[PDB]
Amino acid sequence: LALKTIDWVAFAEIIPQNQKAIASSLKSWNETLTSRLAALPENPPAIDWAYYKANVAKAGLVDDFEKKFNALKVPVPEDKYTAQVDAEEKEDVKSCAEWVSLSKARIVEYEKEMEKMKNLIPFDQMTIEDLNEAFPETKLDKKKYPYWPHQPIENL
Amino acid sequence: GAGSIREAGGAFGKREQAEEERYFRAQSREQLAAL
Amino acid sequence: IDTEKSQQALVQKRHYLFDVQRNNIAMALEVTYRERLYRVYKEVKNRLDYHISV
Amino acid sequence: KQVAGTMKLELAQYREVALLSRGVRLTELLKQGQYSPMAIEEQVAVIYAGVRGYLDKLEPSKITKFENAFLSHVVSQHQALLGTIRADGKISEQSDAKLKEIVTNFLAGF
Amino acid sequence: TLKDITRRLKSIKNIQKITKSMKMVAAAKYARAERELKPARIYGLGSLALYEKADIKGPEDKKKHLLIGVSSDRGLCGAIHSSIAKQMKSEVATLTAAGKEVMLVGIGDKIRGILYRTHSDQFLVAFKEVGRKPPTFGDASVIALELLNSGYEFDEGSIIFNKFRSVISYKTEEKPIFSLNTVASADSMSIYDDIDADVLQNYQEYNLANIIYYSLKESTTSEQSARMTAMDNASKNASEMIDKLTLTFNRTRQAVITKELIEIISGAAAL
Repeated sequence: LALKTIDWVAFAEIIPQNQKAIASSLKSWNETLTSRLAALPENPPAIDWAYYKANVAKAGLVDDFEKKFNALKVPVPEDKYTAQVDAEEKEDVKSCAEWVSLSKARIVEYEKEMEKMKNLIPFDQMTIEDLNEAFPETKLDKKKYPYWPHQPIENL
Repeated sequence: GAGSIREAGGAFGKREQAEEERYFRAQSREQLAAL
Repeated sequence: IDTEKSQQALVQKRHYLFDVQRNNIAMALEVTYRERLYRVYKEVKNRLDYHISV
Repeated sequence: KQVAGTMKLELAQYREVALLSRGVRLTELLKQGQYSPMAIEEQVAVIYAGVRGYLDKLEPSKITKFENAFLSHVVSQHQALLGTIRADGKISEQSDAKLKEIVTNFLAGF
Repeated sequence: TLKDITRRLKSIKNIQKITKSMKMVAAAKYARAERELKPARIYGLGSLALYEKADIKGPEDKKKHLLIGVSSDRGLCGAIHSSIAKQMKSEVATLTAAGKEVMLVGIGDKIRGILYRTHSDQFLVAFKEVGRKPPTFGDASVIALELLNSGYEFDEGSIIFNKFRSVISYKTEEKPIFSLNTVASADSMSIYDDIDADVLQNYQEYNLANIIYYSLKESTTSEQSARMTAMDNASKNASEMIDKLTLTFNRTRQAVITKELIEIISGAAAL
């Protein structure tokens, strides 16, 4: 039994709201197994025969039981689901590997964008045609307002 | 037989203790500030 | 930028959602397997202590 | 003794004013099931987690839940701390620090 | 047990005596606080005759809102502090449902300590010391200042108080409080001469101290009478309990004497 530890505080924040019940119910099933698994030995105490070989007045019954018991192969259920949940993860990581890639693009852009506004000309040397390429917020709307002062007089 | 409400120990004695000692705990933590 | 960094951190922790399902499955079978080993022993002994009780 | 002195005094202080939330937490800590006798090591760990302040954040209706889960976790994972408690008899500064660690991490988990 | 019953008898007798003394004290306080309501009901009601002759209706479109609940510090009144809080939180949700943002103010520690649980952030300011001394205009003038030195651009207001009617019964009531932009815009105020938007501000700021003063007189002569009635009922209940416990005490003392006799007699007759 090669269990994997889990940081529940990390598990708590990486779930979407649309399925919190599932992930919460998965938590419910989780600890219920943990105690129940720990609340009983991996193997029961294999009962004696010597106390039953001699202190039982039946012939054959005390042996064929032990014979049939030993000759009983209780089937352990195969997984048949561990690879199926692993089928989702490898696909999920694939869907998330690309996302952390696209974020890198949207980050190399910003760091390149930020260094621009980090090196803007000292404003004393700046021209109104330079303040527009730096802050596109300040460029007047020469298309909406064709005539002077190219803006609402109230805004002025 | 004064003080009988506290000597009995019913509901009106427990609430007497509560009222009095909460008032005096407030006053005590306030008087520890002025010092 | 820093908010985009954290979004890389959160998705870095993603695998836990699949680690629970693995853990919650793997032991679930062991629980049934273990309990199955009682239903055999707790019964064959029962049919043994009977013939010694009577 | 170290934990129970302060626990007794805090429970008294709560009983005269029935702080007050810490006292409610302590009484709900004292509640126990039938035929469930704890060990002294586990008992002192629980009353520690109760008096040092890590429970004035929960609502009393989940206090017993917290102690059940916390005892399960500690007896499953931290047998060495409880072994040192059972061997020494004192909650040394090493043991106090390790127990602080365990209780804060579990409280985060809860 | 005889000692238990003696303890309980002494306790409830102390309770009954103190409750009767308190009832007589509240009766002495009410007789005064009701004599000083007749000159403060001509003043206060004569301060709102304009808003009824001018028939100011008030605008239902504005969102911000103020709600004054008047009560005292001392309990033992009955449903005095409960009727006010019952009315406030009843219509706080009524105005919040229509988008009207409501922010509360609490006159008296009792009306605050009740609503401090549910609506605590919807709470502009609260006051103390209401109830010990008979409320005076110096108290109503102060409460009006911090209702203006608060930065709350309230567009409509109502003050809830316990209208006194008789020693037996009172009713809860709310009086409307109009701001400037509704009394200056009402087309029924066009007849009023020499009016500009400043002499209305000084008139709306004063009529805030009046409707608070008229409220503090009604809700203190209605609280002392309710305290009188509540202490009367408490003393009466204590008296019936004392009667029942005295019957039980007599039964128990007779049983104890008989039991002691039987013990002594059985010890003497066994020799």
